[PDB]
Amino acid sequence: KLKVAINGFGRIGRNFLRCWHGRKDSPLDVVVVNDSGGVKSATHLLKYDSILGTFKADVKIIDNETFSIDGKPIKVVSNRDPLKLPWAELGIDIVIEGTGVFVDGPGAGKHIQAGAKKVIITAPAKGSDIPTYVVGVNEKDYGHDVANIISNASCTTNCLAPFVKVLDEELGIVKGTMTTTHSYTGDQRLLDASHRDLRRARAAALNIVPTSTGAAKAVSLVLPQLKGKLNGIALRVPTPNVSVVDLVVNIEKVGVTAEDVNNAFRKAAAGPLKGVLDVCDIPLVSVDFRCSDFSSTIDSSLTMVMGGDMVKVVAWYDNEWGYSQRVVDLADLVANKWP
Amino acid sequence: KLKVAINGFGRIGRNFLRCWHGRKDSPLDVVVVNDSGGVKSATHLLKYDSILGTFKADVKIIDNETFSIDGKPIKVVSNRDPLKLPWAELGIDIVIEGTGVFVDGPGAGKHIQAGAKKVIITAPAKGSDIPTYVVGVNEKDYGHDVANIISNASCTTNCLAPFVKVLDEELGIVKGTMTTTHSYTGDQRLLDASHRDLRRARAAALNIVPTSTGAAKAVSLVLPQLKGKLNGIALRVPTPNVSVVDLVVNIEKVGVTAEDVNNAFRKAAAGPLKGVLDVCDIPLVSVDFRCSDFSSTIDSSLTMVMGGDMVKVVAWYDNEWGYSQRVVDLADLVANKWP
Amino acid sequence: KLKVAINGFGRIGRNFLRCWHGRKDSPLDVVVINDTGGVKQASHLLKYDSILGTFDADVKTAGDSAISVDGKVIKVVSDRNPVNLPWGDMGIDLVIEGTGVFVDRDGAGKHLQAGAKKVLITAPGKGDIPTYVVGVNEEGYTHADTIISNASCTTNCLAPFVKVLDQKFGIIKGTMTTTHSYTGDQRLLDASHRDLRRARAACLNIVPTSTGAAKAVALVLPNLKGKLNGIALRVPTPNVSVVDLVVQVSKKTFAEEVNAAFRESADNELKGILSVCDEPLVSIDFRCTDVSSTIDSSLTMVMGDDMVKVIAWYDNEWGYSQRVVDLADIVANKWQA
Ligand SMILES: NC(=O)c1ccc[n+]([C@@H]2O[C@H](COP(=O)([O-])OP(=O)(O)OC[C@H]3O[C@@H](n4cnc5c(N)ncnc54)[C@H](O)[C@@H]3O)[C@@H](O)[C@H]2O)c1
Ligand SMILES: NC(=O)c1ccc[n+]([C@@H]2O[C@H](COP(=O)([O-])OP(=O)(O)OC[C@H]3O[C@@H](n4cnc5c(N)ncnc54)[C@H](O)[C@@H]3O)[C@@H](O)[C@H]2O)c1
Ligand SMILES: NC(=O)c1ccc[n+]([C@@H]2O[C@H](COP(=O)([O-])OP(=O)(O)OC[C@H]3O[C@@H](n4cnc5c(N)ncnc54)[C@H](O)[C@@H]3O)[C@@H](O)[C@H]2O)c1
Repeated sequence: KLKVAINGFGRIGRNFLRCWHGRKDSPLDVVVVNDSGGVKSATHLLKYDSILGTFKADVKIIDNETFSIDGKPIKVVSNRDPLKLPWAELGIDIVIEGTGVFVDGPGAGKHIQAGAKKVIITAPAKGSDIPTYVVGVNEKDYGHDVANIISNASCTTNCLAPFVKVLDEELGIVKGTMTTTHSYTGDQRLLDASHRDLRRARAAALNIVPTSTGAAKAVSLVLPQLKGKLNGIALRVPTPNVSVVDLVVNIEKVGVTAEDVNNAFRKAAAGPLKGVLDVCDIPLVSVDFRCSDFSSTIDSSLTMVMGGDMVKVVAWYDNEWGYSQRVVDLADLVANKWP
Repeated sequence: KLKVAINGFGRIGRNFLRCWHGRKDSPLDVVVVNDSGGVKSATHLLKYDSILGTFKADVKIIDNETFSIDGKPIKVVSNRDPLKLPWAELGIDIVIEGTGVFVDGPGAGKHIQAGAKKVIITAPAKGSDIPTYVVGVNEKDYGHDVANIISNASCTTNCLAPFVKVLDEELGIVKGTMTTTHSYTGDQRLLDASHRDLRRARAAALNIVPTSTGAAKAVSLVLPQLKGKLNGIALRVPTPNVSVVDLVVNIEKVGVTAEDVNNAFRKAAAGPLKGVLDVCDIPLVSVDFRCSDFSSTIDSSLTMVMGGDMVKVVAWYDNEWGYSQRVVDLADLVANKWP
Repeated sequence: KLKVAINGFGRIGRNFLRCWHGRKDSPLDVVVINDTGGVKQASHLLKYDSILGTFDADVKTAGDSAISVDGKVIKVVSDRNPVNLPWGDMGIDLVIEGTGVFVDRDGAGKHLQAGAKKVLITAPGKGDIPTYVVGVNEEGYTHADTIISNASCTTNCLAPFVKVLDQKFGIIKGTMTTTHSYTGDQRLLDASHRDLRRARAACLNIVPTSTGAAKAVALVLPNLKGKLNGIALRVPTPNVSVVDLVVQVSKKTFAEEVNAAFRESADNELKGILSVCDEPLVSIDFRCTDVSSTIDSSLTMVMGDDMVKVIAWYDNEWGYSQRVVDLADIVANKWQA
């Protein structure tokens, strides 16, 4: 029903397209991709993925700029300057900006100037002009006419927010810190080489790498009540995908026990967050969460309250798939709330 | 030093250009205007103004799209869709968006997409993404790299804020209401005709017309401490220009007297607000404030504390000129804080 | 005695600088370093290496355009276009081109323009350029050459012991496959690349990529032209790689005879370049190894009397650097103008 473009055919963008394909019947309809590499480089990587595995479906190269996923064509263009993009010509309704460059008003908006109707950033906005949404939390807050540029937050923030809510909304979060053992990512160096952050410049594959992260603060952007109460670091560890968060907020309420904190999740999990939150009681490990549709999963057996007031939680989230899945829900929204 | 464009050649925009012309040596340099009327309609109205009076300087029509104010040319284009604007071609550094239409992130940003570096809205932003500044109050809070879209607030808010500060910052504002007998404006009907606000739809010239105004709340945007404490209405009265505010906040401090409240202004007037605030002891009337460079002027003899805690102030401000003058200071800032 | 300039302070850039610091009475003298990175970047990474480990020396950020190493001061500049580098102003006699882009006449030349006198390309040369592999034909060099390439990390390994073979059993023909550690060139995560293989995971796969070292051998051992050729496999390891040569010689031979020959040369002529190792080791056991190639004796095996297979380890980073230095070490000697 609604034409969609994907600017940036890498991990998140490709993870997007995949997410969208095998779906109920999304109102969305990817008709163009902007991978600076042609149909070849853009096809190959959609078919063979080291982290998701060979894509299950006939993907052929039609035209010199038009591959097809099971017959359905997808025009593919390439240019670093959105302004030169045929958004208007094609009549693009939504643009999934997944490059990590155009994340400010002026930038991401270049897509509107090209002829785009609405733009969704697959990352946190650098401006202040743009709304940050997190399906499960405050998605309602989005309605047509209200800004034509939105941000689906961070992979981490989209894993935290959800269960952070249930915590405060049913126990009252005084304030707390947090850490996140995170699978390395493209922004890291493969081998020790120049990089603006002397931490990310170290062999992504052979170091536990500490690097700042706003994902903590940004929680507020969706949960105002917490504004300036959370915070934390992040640790990059040799694991291509799937990460975990270690939240430590000393609660306001009584001094509840462990397994009941859980029950709240469990309750809010099969209830309002059915599709976002979930609790897995069976002791597994990262690799068991690959391709997990839940924006966040708590390791039951890991939760533990210390001094009656201090609660500690651990959640599992696939940073590639999960986020991409929400990004398709947030784009699914735009369409369900469209004239 | 810095190239400026003016999108919207009406009252505020024209009041702008005028303000800028006869100036010390503004780093600004108006090189283009966007008046949907050509050089004719755009010239005439710059030369002959019913509220400012015939502009003092040779204004001739060169080219078919390039008038000149004393030799200095000014290219003039026209198109409702900013996207088609030659901002990039001309290399526009600042854009004074004075139309009252493009006041949200997506909108005002269309100017960046066209090739604009920075955009200043001459009105309150409809988004939340954009910073609201008010020279005299929190102008420092603006620094390059921090949002490329700002709002110089409202005419009213820019008259209130200043002396509202001095009140709280040296007496403590508990909370209070306010009213503003305001000169009618373009958004009002000349004669009773259809208009989304059945008040503004009434003969602007023959009615005292009550109409909501956020100018009150927005004070917070620059003075957080007051967030949700002020508020009020507005009354349109048959007077083409120059308005007055009637603030009634019951103070927190002791129960000071009248003439001392004043002294605070008088003090903060020739001090930190030298150019913004001012106090006129001589009993005058609206017409005496035409072309007043002060963002706000208090009528000494009108101030009066009632029950020790309740203070009442009345300020004079030229809504066209004053605001436009600040808008040139706020654009003057951008340039003084530019790489 | 010879002023040097390191352009491309990357892995080979640094592995070199350090390789140098360890040499005694070095005709070489580093004075300027050019890399897209600021003085911070140059310092940090010269001091803290994830493969060579922290550098044993005092490395501070002395200056706005320089760094200090045990007192010896060096300038750090940064122009993405060589022509600008003040090579002429600083009287740069030699430039160690380790950027991976300027590998052709046109490119490497921009250094000459900047005022530099010679350009040693830390990689195989593209087109018509003198290629020398210390130990395989460094005598071919003449101060006349303004642009030379010290071949690839692989060639510099495979060559030495190939010479030994042919020069003793006569290589008729033969393929080879190099199980190689990954390099900056690979993508850390499935991302675009002009080599859809190299474009893959890198740390999660065995990435078959092609290598020139195959034909490049012939470059330095004219005799083997078109007799060798192989591929390469990029496996999840940050350093040290192994080559699996398989040549068919004329003179029928046996297992230990081959190895023997190797040792002989390793003890005489190639002493310092080639070497053998019987102690059954593994990758990691070959870090910081000053030699170019190391034969894993116990692995060498012959078939039908004429088909010889030889496995050989080599530190694609350090060992190469040590060669790069040894080459530049040579340019300083036999230098007239
Ligand atoms: N999948 C994940 O790991 C993950 C998790 C959550 C969010 N994100 C966010 O998604 C963004 C995308 O990064 P990624 O991890 O997918 O890396 P990536 O490099 O795989 O994806 C970037 C893509 O954008 C393209 N691109 C880059 N600059 C461009 C430009 N100027 N014009 C057009 N296309 C351009 C690249 O060619 C590539 O296809 C980042 O901001 C990242 O933080 C990624
Ligand atoms: N001077 C004042 O009375 C005053 C006071 C303070 C602030 N403002 C604010 O300034 C804004 C401008 O309104 P005004 O009072 O100057 O009225 P106005 O009608 O005189 O000015 C509007 C101008 O913008 C142009 N314009 C309108 N739509 C346009 C479009 N789509 N593209 C390009 N140009 C377009 C019009 O042609 C006209 O030149 C309003 O938001 C107003 O609240 C005005
Ligand atoms: N490490 C090995 O195994 C090995 C050994 C032999 C040959 N080589 C080849 O040598 C070349 C050098 O790469 P490396 O191993 O040093 O790794 P690398 O890719 O980290 O080195 C390149 C460095 O040069 C810098 N650079 C690029 N363009 C520049 C410019 N115009 N000006 C200044 N600096 C610039 C980059 O920022 C980077 O730091 C590569 O082509 C590589 O294939 C590598």
